[PDB]
Amino acid sequence: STSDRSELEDYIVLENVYRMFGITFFPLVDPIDLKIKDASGEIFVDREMLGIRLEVFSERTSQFEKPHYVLLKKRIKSNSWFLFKHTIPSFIDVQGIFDDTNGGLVISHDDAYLFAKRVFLQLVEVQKRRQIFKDLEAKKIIHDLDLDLESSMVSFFVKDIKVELFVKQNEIVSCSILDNNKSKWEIALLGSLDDLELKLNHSFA
Amino acid sequence: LRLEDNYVPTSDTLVVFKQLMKLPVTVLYDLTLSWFAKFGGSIYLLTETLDLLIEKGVRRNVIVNRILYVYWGLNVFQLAEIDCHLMISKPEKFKWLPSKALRGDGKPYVVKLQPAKFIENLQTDLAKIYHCHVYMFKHPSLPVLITRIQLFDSNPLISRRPYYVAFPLNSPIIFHSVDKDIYARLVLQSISRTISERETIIFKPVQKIPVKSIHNIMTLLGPSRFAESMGPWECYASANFERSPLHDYKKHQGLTGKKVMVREFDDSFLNDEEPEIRRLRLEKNMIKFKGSASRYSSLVPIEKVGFTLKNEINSRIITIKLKFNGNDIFGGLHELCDKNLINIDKVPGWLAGENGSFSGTIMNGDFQREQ
Amino acid sequence: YKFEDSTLLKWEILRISTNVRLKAKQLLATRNFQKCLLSLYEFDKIKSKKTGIFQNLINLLKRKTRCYLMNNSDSLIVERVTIKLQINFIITMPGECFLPMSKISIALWKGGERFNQIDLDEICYGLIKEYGVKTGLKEICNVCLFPDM
Amino acid sequence: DLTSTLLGKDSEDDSIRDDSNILDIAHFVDLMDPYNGLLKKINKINENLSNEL
Amino acid sequence: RLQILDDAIQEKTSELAEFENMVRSPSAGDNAIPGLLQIIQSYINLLEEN
Amino acid sequence: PQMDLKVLSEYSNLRKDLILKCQALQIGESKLSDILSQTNSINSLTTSIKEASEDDDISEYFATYNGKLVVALEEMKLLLEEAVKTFGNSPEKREKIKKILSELKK
Amino acid sequence: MLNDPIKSTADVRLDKEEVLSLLPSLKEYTKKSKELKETMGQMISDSHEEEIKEVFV
Repeated sequence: STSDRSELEDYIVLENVYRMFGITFFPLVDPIDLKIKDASGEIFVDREMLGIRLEVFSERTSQFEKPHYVLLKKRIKSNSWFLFKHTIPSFIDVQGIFDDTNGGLVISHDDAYLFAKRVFLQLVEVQKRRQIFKDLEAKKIIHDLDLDLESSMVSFFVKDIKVELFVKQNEIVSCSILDNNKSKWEIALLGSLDDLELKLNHSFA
Repeated sequence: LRLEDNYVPTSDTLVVFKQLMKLPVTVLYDLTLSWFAKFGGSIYLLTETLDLLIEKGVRRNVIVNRILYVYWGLNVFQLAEIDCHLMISKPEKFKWLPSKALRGDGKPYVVKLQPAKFIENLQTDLAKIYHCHVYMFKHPSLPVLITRIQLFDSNPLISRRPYYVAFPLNSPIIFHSVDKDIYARLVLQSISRTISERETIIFKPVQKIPVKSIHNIMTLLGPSRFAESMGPWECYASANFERSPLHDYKKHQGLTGKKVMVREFDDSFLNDEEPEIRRLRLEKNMIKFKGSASRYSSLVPIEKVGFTLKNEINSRIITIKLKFNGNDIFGGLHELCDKNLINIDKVPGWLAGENGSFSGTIMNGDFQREQ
Repeated sequence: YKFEDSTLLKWEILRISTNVRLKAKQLLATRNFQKCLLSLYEFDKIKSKKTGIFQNLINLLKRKTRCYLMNNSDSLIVERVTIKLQINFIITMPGECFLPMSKISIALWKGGERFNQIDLDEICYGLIKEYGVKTGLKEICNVCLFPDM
Repeated sequence: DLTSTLLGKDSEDDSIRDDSNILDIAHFVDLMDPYNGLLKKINKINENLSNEL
Repeated sequence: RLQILDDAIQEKTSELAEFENMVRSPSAGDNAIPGLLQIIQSYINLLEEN
Repeated sequence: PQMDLKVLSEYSNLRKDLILKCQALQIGESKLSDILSQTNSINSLTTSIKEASEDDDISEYFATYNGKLVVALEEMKLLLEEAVKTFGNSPEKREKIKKILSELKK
Repeated sequence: MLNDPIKSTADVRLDKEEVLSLLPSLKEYTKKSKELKETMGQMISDSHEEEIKEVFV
């Protein structure tokens, strides 16, 4: 098994270059419903299962993070998937998004791919929201800070002022300055998230 | 009439002695320093007195007489700090009960609260009804917020049982301590009114059976990767089976291959040596009841579980009602399977341990919880 | 690769078929290749869906009135009697969300001059919101016909 | 109101919001492309015609 | 907020005004356009002959 | 909502003013996003031609654009004349026409 | 990404003159866009892009 070993190595590196995309559909089987048809001794699967492998790639550490998995199981009497056992943390709402896609019923594979892409966009948004504040810390423009699990509410320090931020999807909505120039500085930093990185050098120069 | 920290209640001294005797010496030193920095009574001159006392290796009794007889109850804030540090120290004494936070159509609402402005709002909402005092800190290990809500009554002020409400940081599930009196409903309803501030939130309870510790309820129903898998799917909550695509291919499960055992599918269990096969059988039981590979207890100990299996044979709804009990249910079930009493080929997923601490029915092969 | 302590150090581009190269020129400087692969795949999917929608509309409107495409494929203009209808479909690659978001706007002409844009934007927004994409455009060309109702 | 004002009984003079400039910019940048363009379209044809015989 | 939005719009329209002078080319290319059209007609005749 | 009637008129005037404020805010935000996309496309074009030329002669590129196009179509007309007076076949000429169609089509 | 309409004002119409005077730089952007489209159309009509696009296929 040498030529087959090289063929399997090419298969594994092809699995790797497909897995670098981020949204892959790995096959799966639940080991309880492996029923035997008793016609020839062979084994057929009763209820099909299809596993989604979400995988967000970071940029600061330049490595792949821990991949989150979603598992879908076909219902027994409807030919539509229902969300069996997902691993996404609960601040990203998963069941409501699965009810929202295609009116609740998911039949084809690309219909599941749309749901996987929506959850993927949410995860990459959370990851970039964490990364931009972590690199603002690593550039030493800000002092010690605290992050939430989703990086939607953070509180950092500047040279004099304690600043609280409540940020929505990749753009800042509510700010807080605490320690008539304070209101101007408050509304000035509002906006995008890289605009915060630009405007912090506008007031700390 | 919202009571501030400088007010002192009227409680028995010996029960505070019994509570403060359940703490080590360094947390007592930190408590004395913080209380003397905030309140004082009877600067740095009295600090070296305790610095020399802890250097000599004194017992806890003389230092607890020191703290109870330089302040002589202490105040409401000191009692809150004592009880909350006791909660941090021994977590096995309490009993939590989870509850979701719904709004509008039914979509869940993340709380995203801030510890500063929430406390005065909760206190000014509660003070229009009873005498109250709140206290909120952050757990040092787990990323949650524990809020201790204490209430009083007038026959000076007779204290009540302290009510705890544990907020996780980014989850729509809020734990509260198990009670059913009218004060518990008042505190939970007041929190449900004051946490919102933009659009109204309601608290539908997701469970009826209490669970023991805060690490257990955090791993079960907080923001975590183990929040839904919890059973034979525990491998996907830790990802110990795959590596990144930037890893080596020589150390890959596709290339190395895992040692497996041929399953049996005929009824060859009711008719009843080779230690490699014995080790593989124990590995099979470890796979089915847990993740990949003490030694019987699961990740989370579950107290009480009641199932219901409503199958359907020849258009007849045939119900059975399983009920369980004990300290850790699925660990004891894995132990009973380990003694070759339960055929692991026919153990379904809901019995195996998945959707843990959820006592619900089954209608045609898919679990659903109970209200 | 780093191939142990798994890290990407260097990645670059060898050669591109010169069809999206100017559009990819802005996106391929972000140094995040996952966004690059997913944005290229989503661009291919969105462009195939757009040319399918326009082929459907031309195959359903080539009988009664005239039709012709425009700049590359980004907008479609039909005419009648005269009265002209212009529908726009612009695919914007991201730069300085990260998926290539599309834009749909319509514009009318009564022969004399262009109509107001606010009411047409509100009407096409509500009609796409209520019917859809493959059905909303058929309804909007049926209401810009207006021979009977 | 639209079906009334079409047949029985609009105009545009000021633009607070429009779409008639970004596609003109797009047509300009595909005309002036040094990568695919239209001038580079001819530059591949005569290279192919030189390789045709 | 409207003032800082107007400042950003003024900055972007000054960038657009700086770009707009790089594209103006006053030339007599209408005769060159007529020569291009005549050569296109000759190429169309040679293609129709092919 | 909407409503000493002079201060009531002043309140309704201020309400209409703030409604116009948030209306103009939304309009300006959407228009600023459109302008930012337009100038991003313009910056992509200018950086592409600066990478292609590598001589900082963008104005000379635009001014001599019609000259490059006219010498290109002159070479194209000479190549068409050479293909008309040199090949004179039915398979090679049709293959050259199909190659020209596949090149100038898309 | 649709052309999103303006938020509901409860019977307060979109007075375009008042909000246009509120953002006076938009007229400058309008005349700059008119000059840019004029110059680009002059560049397009000289290049015979539609002519060579229609004579070929």
